[PDB]
Amino acid sequence: MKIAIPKERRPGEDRVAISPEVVKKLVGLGFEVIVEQGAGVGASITDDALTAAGATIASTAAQALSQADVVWKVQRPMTAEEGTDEVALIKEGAVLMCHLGALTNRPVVEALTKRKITAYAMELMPRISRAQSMDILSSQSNLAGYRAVIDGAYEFARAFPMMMTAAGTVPPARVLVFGVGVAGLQAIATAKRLGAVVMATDVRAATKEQVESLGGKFITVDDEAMKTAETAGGYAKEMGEEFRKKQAEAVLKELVKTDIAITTALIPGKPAPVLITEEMVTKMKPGSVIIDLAVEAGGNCPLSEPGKIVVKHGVKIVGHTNVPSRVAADASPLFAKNLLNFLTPHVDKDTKTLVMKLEDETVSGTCVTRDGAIVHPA
Amino acid sequence: MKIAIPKERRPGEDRVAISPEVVKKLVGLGFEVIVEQGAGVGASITDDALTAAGATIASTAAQALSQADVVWKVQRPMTAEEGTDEVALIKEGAVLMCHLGALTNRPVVEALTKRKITAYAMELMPRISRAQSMDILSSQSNLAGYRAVIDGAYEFARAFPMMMTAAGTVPPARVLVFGVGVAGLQAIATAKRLGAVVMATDVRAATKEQVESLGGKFITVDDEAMKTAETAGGYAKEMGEEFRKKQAEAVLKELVKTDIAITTALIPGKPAPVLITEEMVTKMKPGSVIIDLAVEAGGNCPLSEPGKIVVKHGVKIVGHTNVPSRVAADASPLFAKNLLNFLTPHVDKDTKTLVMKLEDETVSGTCVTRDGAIVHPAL
Amino acid sequence: SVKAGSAEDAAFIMKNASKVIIVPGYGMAVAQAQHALREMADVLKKEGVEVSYAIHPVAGRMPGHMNVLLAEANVPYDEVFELEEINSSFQTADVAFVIGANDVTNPAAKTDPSSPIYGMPILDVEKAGTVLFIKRSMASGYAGVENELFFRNNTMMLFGDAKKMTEQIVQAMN
Ligand SMILES: NC(=O)C1=CN([C@@H]2O[C@H](COP(=O)(O)OP(=O)(O)OC[C@H]3O[C@@H](n4cnc5c(N)ncnc54)[C@H](OP(=O)(O)O)[C@@H]3O)[C@@H](O)[C@H]2O)C=CC1
Ligand SMILES: NC(=O)c1ccc[n+]([C@@H]2O[C@H](COP(=O)([O-])OP(=O)(O)OC[C@H]3O[C@@H](n4cnc5c(N)ncnc54)[C@H](O)[C@@H]3O)[C@@H](O)[C@H]2O)c1
Ligand SMILES: NC(=O)c1ccc[n+]([C@@H]2O[C@H](COP(=O)([O-])OP(=O)(O)OC[C@H]3O[C@@H](n4cnc5c(N)ncnc54)[C@H](O)[C@@H]3O)[C@@H](O)[C@H]2O)c1
Repeated sequence: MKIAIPKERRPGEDRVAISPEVVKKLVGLGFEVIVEQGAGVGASITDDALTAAGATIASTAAQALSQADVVWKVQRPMTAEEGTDEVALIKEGAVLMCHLGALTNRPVVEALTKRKITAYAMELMPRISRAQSMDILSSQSNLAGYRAVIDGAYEFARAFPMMMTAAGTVPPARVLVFGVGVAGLQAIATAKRLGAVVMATDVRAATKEQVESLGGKFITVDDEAMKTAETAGGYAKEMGEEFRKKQAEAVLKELVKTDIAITTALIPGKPAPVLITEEMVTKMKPGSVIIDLAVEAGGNCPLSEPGKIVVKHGVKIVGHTNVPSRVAADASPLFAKNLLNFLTPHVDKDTKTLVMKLEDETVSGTCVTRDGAIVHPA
Repeated sequence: MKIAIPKERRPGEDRVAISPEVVKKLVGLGFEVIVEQGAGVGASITDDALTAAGATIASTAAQALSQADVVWKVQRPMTAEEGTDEVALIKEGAVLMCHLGALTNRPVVEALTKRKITAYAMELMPRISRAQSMDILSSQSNLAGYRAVIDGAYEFARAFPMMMTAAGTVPPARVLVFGVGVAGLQAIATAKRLGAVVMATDVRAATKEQVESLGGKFITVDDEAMKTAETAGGYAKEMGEEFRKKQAEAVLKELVKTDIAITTALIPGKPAPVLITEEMVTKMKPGSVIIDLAVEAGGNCPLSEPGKIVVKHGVKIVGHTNVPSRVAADASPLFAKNLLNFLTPHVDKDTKTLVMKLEDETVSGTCVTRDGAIVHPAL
Repeated sequence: SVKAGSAEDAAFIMKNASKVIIVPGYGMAVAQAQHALREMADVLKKEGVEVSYAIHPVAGRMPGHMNVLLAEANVPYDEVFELEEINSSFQTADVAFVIGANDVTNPAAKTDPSSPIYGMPILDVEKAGTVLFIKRSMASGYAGVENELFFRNNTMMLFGDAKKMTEQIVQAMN
């Protein structure tokens, strides 16, 4: 059996769906691991080290994928229209696991369907406790939360920590993080590390204890209606205009004192909720930064533009795309192990085969297509 | 008695020699604080905020300095030889106070002398506890050391802290700080609070303790040689090439595992000592960075280039210029507080003039020219 | 001519105190005694005693040396105070717990024109009822000058390491 990993061809994607450690275990399951030449240069993962882990190396993408029974990518394959038909390079009938973005990319799904390819979209991993070690949303949003604070600090003309000095007290920065998810919690931790004062807010009332354990102060808005705001999986729902104005008002007291504002809020299905409007940035101090991690999903701030730092009203509004890739050398070995944990339970004890348990809800909620038949209820 | 503060004309210089707090204290001491418009826009100190504190916002650089008994700026004035005669705009017989870099820049001192201006080179501030409040080297170096860590974290493709997750563990970054002065000590602090393992090294004996006091480990080289490595005001000496060899070999064990190397080493008057050679960056693993705070005076690593992020042998050698300006909004109110603490004791109380005491150790050692004659011994 | 003392000695004094102000310095950083210090802090706060920190501009060996280490030990910003904003409180303070600080407290800055430390504004630890002084020996600070405070009735020298002495003081308390 043969598993294969190409270099990511999409612009600015320095991640790779493999690591030396993860290759070791793949060989122990009975796979031949082939990796494209220079596939992990952006993640500081060398060709030598992959081969040292027990992996062949292909010169080209097509050469790595030619007789590959299973294929691991990070980002979704490019279609013929997009520039380079990577879907064609995959061997007909092989299984394909990656961040497919399937619910918004129907063209790439049915192209794989034309070649009997069984594609597993990892971003659809259900929110059950046992599949956290397989979750790519989670492992990558963690690093995205850290990176946001590093980006704020880079774009900020002041220093984070309080320092009493002979020239005078330099005050601590005031971070305020909207949305205390995986990314929000890491942002609080990282900003607190650098000596900031960190406020934060969320619709989910369970999140209150989490912020205060990291050393932050919580912003209460609707103590009653926040208990009726959490779903089965743990993600947020829509709150409407009533709550949006009680929040925008309650948070304004701190936002005019805020230096760095990190916004992470997401609502599955719907666009990202507006937490900071243009009217709100006018009240903010000049020299302030806003990091909008939800920018690729509309944004929590409408002023932010994907891939651009936007200066309006004396406030830099950062909207970097693919934030996790800005930490590729950490994001990659974590992405590789997400896939190793998804695949491991369905590999036979001694048989050299991949029997993907269709009963397993890890497999049911993930499988987009199989053998030329789109099984996902989309 | 007029004191004017212009905009910094030099490229890549967002700082200003004033803040609202200092304007309040100045006018209260009996000054009329003028300041060119847009002076502190790069430091987030708006024109309105300055007039609120009690300042006149002049239109141009000429108008502000024309009738000013004192001038404060951050970097030295430009001369006619550099295309812009900033020194011409300063009133005859006035008092300039800035970072002149007078020892390396003789031309600007002669131009200030032809106008009979009394210039105070604020970088020649003697190293004493009495005058640490007046010291621009420290306040700006400190922020530059913080910056180096912020910049290293930016260009680096892993996260500083160790992280234990459901998907697995990622190790912390490993920082190596060469040169443990004011800058390097705040770099050891900023890296260590971000969760990195922080090694460091120096040539002065009393440094080993200082590195450990922040929570980093020290790399010794010749504990019988670091004994006589300090000088008058705590500065370091030159060490020849028999120490340059002995440092690189012991360092090499740790440099091979280093992700981010911050180099702050710098000798006063002379250029920077080479602590990381090209041969050493070959042995550094791909994905590494070197932040070189000494780039503007030789560089601790020859590969680094002013204002550029060069990439050789897999290593992002970063080498920004004017690093305290990369923190301009905190760096400026400090710089202004330094200028203020130096000037405050010399304001004649009941008359609203100023007289600089000659026997004052802080004035004697910082004065470069006075009443149209070069004063400093070393010029 | 110096009144020495043990950890149990200093335990009795701060337990029976209405207000303590901790004055950390370079010695506190060397010993890495900041986690132990904030422990001594919130055993005193638990029994009701008013605790604050007085940070001199040039404590330690760098700008903000004290701040980053206190920040590591989770001492909240509201308890930490700068020189100009806290020097009056020493009058209304039973104890100035000076842990690893010397030059910062030295009154020779205003009683010795010849001294090099002269001119620099200092923390008035002498204005407090009594003063604890944790340092390994009788050695001078950075500036290399004898402290007038070292020997006089309102002062007590706890000789030793700042981490071990402060850990021994927490044990003497409950
Ligand atoms: N902050 C800055 O930017 C800089 C400051 N400075 C100078 O530092 C001085 C600041 O003084 P300050 O911070 O109050 O302290 P000092 O430097 O005056 O000395 C602190 C005292 O604590 C001691 N000590 C050392 N190790 C330990 C230990 N493990 N346990 C207990 N005590 C220890 C020493 O005494 P013993 O050895 O007897 O225990 C020493 O006398 C000023 O003169 C300032 O100008 C200098 C350069 C930079
Ligand atoms: N396998 C698993 O069990 C698993 C995987 C990921 C997350 N989770 C859990 O799910 C929860 C959410 O984490 P996430 O990273 O998936 O969240 P997410 O990426 O879906 O959204 C980020 C955060 O934005 C918040 N938010 C949305 N709309 C908002 C508004 N109008 N105002 C304020 N905040 C708003 C949400 O509450 C959420 O915490 C966490 O508790 C996490 O532990 C579990
Ligand atoms: N009296 C005071 O209150 C006071 C306040 C601040 C600073 N200072 C003193 O000023 C002095 C200088 O500080 P700075 O930040 O300007 O230092 P600096 O800018 O001169 O250089 C930074 C560091 O580079 C190191 N270095 C030089 N050549 C080297 C080599 N070949 N290899 C390795 N390291 C090398 C030096 O030891 C120094 O610590 C310090 O000793 C400090 O104690 C005194």
